[PDB]
Parts: sequence; C-alpha cells; structure tokens
Amino acid sequence: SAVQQKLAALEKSSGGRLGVALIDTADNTQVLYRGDERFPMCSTSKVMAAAAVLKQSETQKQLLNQPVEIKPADLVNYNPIAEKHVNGTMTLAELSAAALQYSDNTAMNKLIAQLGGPGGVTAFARAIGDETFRLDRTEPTLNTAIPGDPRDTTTPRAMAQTLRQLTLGHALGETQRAQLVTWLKGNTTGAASIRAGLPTSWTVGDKTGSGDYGTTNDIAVIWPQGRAPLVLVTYFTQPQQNAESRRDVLASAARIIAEG
Repeated sequence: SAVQQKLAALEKSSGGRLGVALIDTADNTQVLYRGDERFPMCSTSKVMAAAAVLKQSETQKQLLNQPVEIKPADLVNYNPIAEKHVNGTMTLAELSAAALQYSDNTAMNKLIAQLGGPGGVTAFARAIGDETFRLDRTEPTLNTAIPGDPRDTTTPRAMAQTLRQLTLGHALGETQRAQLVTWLKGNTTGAASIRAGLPTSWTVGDKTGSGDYGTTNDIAVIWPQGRAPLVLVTYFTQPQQNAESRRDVLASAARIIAEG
C-alpha cells in the first residue's frame, strides 16, 4: 500500500529500524509496518506498570492514596519528580503520574515493587490477553536495547492492541480507565514525537520512551475532531550503541499515517 511504501522510504532515509502499528477504531482496520518484530520498549513499558496498579485499585479502593517512602537509595538515573520528595512520601497516584507524565524512573521502580517485581507487570499483560509483552528488568537497565535481546520488548501490533484495550476498551474499570486517559493526555515529554506530525487540533495522550542504540519510541491514543479515535504505536532503534535519539522519525511516521 501507499502508506507502507512511504514508511519504508522513511526507514531507509533514517538508517534505523522502524515499527508502526495503527488501529483505526472506526472500522477496526489496522496498518502495520514491521508489526510483528520485537523492539525495546524502554519507558513505554511504564504504561503497563501504571495500568497494573490501577487494576489492583479496583479491589483495594484506597490503594492509590497509599503513601510510599522515597529514600536516597531509591533514586536512579532520572528522577525529576521523585527527587523533589526524597525523605518524604508520594502516593501511588502521584508515583503513577510521575512515571507517565515525566518518565520518572524511580517512580517506575516503585510501581514494579508494588506489583511484586517485573514478573508482576508481565502477569498483568497476560491477564488482559497480551502474550507478547515481557518486562524482565527494573530501571535503568531495562533500557539497554541490545540488538536481538528479547528482554523488555514487545511488538508494535501487540502494544497497539493492548493500549486500545486499556484506554478505549474495558480492560480496566471505568474510574481507572478515565484516570489513565487523563494521565496520558497530560504527558509533558511528547511534544516532538507523534504529536509533532499530527494536526494541532487533535487531542493526543501518549507515552514516550528512549534508550541505548538511539532507541526512540512513542505510543499514543488520538482523538481527532469529529472522528473515531485512533491508536498509534511508533518504535525506532538504530545500529550504533551511542546513536542520538530521532524523535523526528516518529513525527514523520505519524504525518505519513495521518495523510491516510
């Protein structure tokens, strides 16, 4: 198809490996490019950890208000919100927000601990029908993005379907889903990624991710004006261990999709 030819040309010009999945919820059609290849998730995995804690809060009604202590030993390499609360507490809601909207790595590690380790995040994926997602490590080593390594990977097709079920579907309770959507819509890190390739009147909720090998990712739910929502996953990685991030590739892939 025309879109797939343009995405292949974009990939060739970029020198990397691009994976795209679009679900159009108007007719449940899909557009895929390397849709079944594995890519390193990096921080896009934080959506799954936050959704898992949201699922626990359906039975533990007060869980999101539970205070969690932030100690100096908890801080890792990138903790823009947790740093502000060292030797104090943050609730699980505040940690989920920090993880999603600022990509805070300490916040992610607290969410993983709440779920009982990376195996608890993976379990949640399996419970909602995602047999592809795997989380193996904590922050910051889950971002090593080594070519061929299956740890901490998913495919574009699997992540698009799962993001659809979490945000537009009913994998979560109604209050929980609305909370997740509100968090995604308030992301602060996405201005130069998928959002940059889309009409400025469209509402987007997204989670970015970045890591070694120039890995540059973004997953988004998109609400066009007077038109059914879309789910769009864009993953990108490069052959050089020290390659620079390429958010422009994600923007360009979104623009090519939006032309459809």
